[PDB]
Amino acid sequence: PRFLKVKNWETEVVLTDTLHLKSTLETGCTEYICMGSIMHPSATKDQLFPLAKEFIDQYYSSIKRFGSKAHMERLEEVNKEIDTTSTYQLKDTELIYGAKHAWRNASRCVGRIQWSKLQVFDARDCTTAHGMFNYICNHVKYATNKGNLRSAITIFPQRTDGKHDFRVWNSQLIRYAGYKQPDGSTLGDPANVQFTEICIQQGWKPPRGRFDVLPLLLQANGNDPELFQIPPELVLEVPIRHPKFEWFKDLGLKWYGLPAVSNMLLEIGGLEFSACPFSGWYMGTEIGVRDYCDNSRYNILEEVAKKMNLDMRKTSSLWKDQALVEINIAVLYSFQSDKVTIVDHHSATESFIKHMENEYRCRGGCPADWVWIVPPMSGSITPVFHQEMLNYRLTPSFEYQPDPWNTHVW
Amino acid sequence: CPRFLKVKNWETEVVLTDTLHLKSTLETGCTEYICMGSIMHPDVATKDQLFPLAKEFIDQYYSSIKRFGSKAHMERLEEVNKEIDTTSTYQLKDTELIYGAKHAWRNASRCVGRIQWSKLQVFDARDCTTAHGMFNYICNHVKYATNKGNLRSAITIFPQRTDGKHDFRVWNSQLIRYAGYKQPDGSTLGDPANVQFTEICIQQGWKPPRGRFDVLPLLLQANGNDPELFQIPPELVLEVPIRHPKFEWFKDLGLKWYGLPAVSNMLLEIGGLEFSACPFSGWYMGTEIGVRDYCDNSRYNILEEVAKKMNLDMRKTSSLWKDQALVEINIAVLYSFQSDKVTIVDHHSATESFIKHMENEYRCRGGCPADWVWIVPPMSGSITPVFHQEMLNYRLTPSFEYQPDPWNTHVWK
Ligand code: HEM
Ligand code: HEM
Ligand SMILES: CN[C@H](C)Cc1cc(C#N)cc(OCc2ccc3c(C)cc(N)nc3c2)c1
Ligand SMILES: CN[C@H](C)Cc1cc(C#N)cc(OCc2ccc3c(C)cc(N)nc3c2)c1
Ligand SMILES: C[C@H](O)[C@H](O)[C@H]1CNc2nc(N)[nH]c(=O)c2N1
Ligand SMILES: C[C@H](O)[C@H](O)[C@H]1CNc2nc(N)[nH]c(=O)c2N1
Ligand SMILES: [Zn+2]
Repeated sequence: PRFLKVKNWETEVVLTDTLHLKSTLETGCTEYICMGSIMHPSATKDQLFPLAKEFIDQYYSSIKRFGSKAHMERLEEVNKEIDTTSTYQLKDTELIYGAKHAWRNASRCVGRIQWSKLQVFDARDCTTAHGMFNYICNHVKYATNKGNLRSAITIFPQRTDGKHDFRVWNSQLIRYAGYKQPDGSTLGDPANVQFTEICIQQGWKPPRGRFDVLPLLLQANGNDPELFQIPPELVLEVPIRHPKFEWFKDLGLKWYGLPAVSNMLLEIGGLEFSACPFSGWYMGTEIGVRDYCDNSRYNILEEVAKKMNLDMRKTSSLWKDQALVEINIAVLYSFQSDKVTIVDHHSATESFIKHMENEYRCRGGCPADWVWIVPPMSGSITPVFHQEMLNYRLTPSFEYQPDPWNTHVW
Repeated sequence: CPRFLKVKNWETEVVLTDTLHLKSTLETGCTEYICMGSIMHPDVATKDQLFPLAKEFIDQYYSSIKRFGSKAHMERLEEVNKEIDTTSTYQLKDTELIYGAKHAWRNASRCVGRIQWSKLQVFDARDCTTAHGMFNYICNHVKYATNKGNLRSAITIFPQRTDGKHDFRVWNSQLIRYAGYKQPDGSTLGDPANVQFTEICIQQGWKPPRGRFDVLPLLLQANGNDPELFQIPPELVLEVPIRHPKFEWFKDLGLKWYGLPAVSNMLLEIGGLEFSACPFSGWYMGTEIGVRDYCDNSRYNILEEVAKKMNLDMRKTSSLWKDQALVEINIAVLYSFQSDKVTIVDHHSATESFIKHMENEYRCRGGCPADWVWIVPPMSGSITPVFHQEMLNYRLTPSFEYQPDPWNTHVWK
């Protein structure tokens, strides 16, 4: 149960971790087996109050009021409410503190230097899918801000008995449709083919193009989900072009400005918010390496290398690698030219090392998942590659949850 | 622990089941509440300690040759037991030594090249007694492994540790490496990673040429005596000058690298026995030279100079001038080796072979320990098939282990 050191082998800087001692949730590893590359490893009144007490305790600790009259009174209030209702409600201040800290605690996010600038929208009074649609339209408009993107989260009512869950069925608020072709191939985004069929089956008339914006599929109070169209003037998009290669715009690529993840679960003090879409801005490689060049995604490396007239017969010509750099140059140039906020992996990994040093200084550690933090291209020439990291699970947190079409009954 | 563990590939959705993890021996550094997978590294054995370790190994060996529980198995068990009982150690048979060495490689979770494990040439040097003899064994290893550019994997194994005061060591970190010299003005000539060992060699009497690519001498310790200096015959050191298929000016940078990667500071552990000197070698993956040796800030650090000759905009990072230069460098390295007919493999081919190897191991062995943090290549990660592969890491014996630098522990005579 020591203090653990972490070393940077580029700078020989050595930080000391004490924060991991405060961890409670399990990571998935054992003393004999490490599972750090597994993507997803492995209530009632009775267990609810201790989880509530822990969270209330660290909140009043954070505002230098630990043991105050207010603190004592809030604990008493919460006990009486779990007693008589089998749950409790967060104060507005607590809700904001809780959401900011779930971002702060997200081991896999390289963008956490921004964690305390998070705009929190409280949607806990929502009762229908129409009201969900309204709240989501306001979120998108605020976060987009005509290209000057601002970080935000919208929080719908918490889970009760499990039969009345609020869910956003989309995995992101803005995504493109994908279509299984008669000839076996895929049109549009292949990552979204299943969701697209669910939408068509629900009455959505598909334009059947490469970049059709999906409709929102929204579930309130455990009812059947309902389809809504996002007003097109709210969806900001960027035509992808290349600063040197004139032919690149002829490829006809484009992407949306706003990354907004909508299928995770937010956990604060034992309460579960099953619908809580949150958004920031992109790191270029999320679009240019993964979205465009994954074999199971848009997979455009082949066409681009052809236009570059590269030798594609042998792998050792690194034609895949040259074409990759060029696509990511194009993505960054396009966003920047249209004044839409974006960060490159060099600048982002720099910021994160600075953030780590901040957190060790003021908090005594920073949980970090090397497997996800290091970018999907040019790893070792970014500073995070050579940085030792410790990974552990703090709460409040964001968690994975099951796709609602596996659980729902109509 | 559960009997079955599942890993998924997120690109192909293929799912594999691991049972081999039940045979795991030592700790990893992780716990239920913390993971240390990105940490680089997370007085002899007694009789009572050594008995069960030898038995475990002997059982493993006779099981592998399909003679488990045989008369010969039970006699070997008895022979080893008496030997430990009356000498506090024992000696491996030649067959057992060869099996152990091959399986230390097979068990190396950080090696992407393990599809080759069963083809290792093993050189028994347990009769060695002096540093001159160590030099002779090491020269023969280098000549055999190099094979005029058609490289062949090999290990040479010197006598095991006894009381700890008589260790055999190769003080070099690799058999072939270039010198580094710290200048009075703070700059470095040669390879910065080797400044310390170079200073030690100079102190022991080496007269340095003081250039950019000077092959270091061997510093060899036998039977616990003070180490001795030997120059490797230059004709045994195969090198490759680096050029580019398209940029004529790339040859003007004056770069070269050596053909044979041969790690010499690790310890080999078999059945509880410790071989502190065990140099082993294979051939290079391009990125090892092209990305790390050349482009690490604390190494030769040539990105800026290449970027200038490519005439890239270097004032903004978001122009990805670094990423562009890195690719061309790695292109030139692969091109030069192939042109000179020296064995080398690109990271695409290597990772693809490793996925095939890993699936075959899951099927015939019930698993394959692997360290994602080291297996995934230092450039273009997500467009290689290992990026999307879930892996399990655990430690099997026989194994290769880290050990302290010898100058920190050695008692000078
Ligand atoms: C502000 C700019 C941000 C940037 C540049 C950024 C960057 C990233 C990247 C690149 C990833 C890995 C994504 C992937 O490879 O799939 C990630 C993960 C993640 N982000 Fe951030 N992010 C930002 C903001 C936020 C915000 C505002 C939140 C929440 C309020 C957040 C929560 C998370 C979580 C929970 C993960 C891990 C998801 C998982 O475990 O699957 N991020 N981030
Ligand atoms: C035959 C071609 C081989 C290739 C292409 C290969 C490839 C690699 C690479 C790229 C690494 C990571 C290097 C680094 O980043 O420092 C590595 C690590 C390693 N290899 Fe291999 N290897 C080969 C042969 C061998 C052989 C013959 C042995 C032993 C008999 C071996 C044992 C190891 C060990 C023990 C490590 C990890 C060392 C550590 O933990 O620091 N390899 N290999
Ligand atoms: C195929 N690989 C899958 C998509 C991995 C993944 C799964 C889930 C979920 N559920 C959620 C994920 O979210 C990543 C994420 C989350 C939030 C982000 C924000 C707020 C900004 C940003 N630039 N990227 C993000 C990236 C990722
Ligand atoms: C700065 N990072 C350091 C050098 C990591 C490292 C340490 C040690 C040791 N001791 C040994 C190491 O060996 C890596 C290795 C070992 C064997 C190899 C073989 C046999 C072939 C090959 N192509 N690469 C290897 C690479 C690496
Ligand atoms: C901090 C991190 O664990 C360290 O830099 C590792 C990462 N992965 C690596 N992977 C390989 N193949 N070789 C290395 O030297 C390293 N260094
Ligand atoms: C198997 C492996 O864990 C999986 O492919 C991970 C690897 N690292 C990643 N890192 C990021 N940032 N995003 C990812 O989706 C993944 N995928
Ligand atoms: Zn682990």
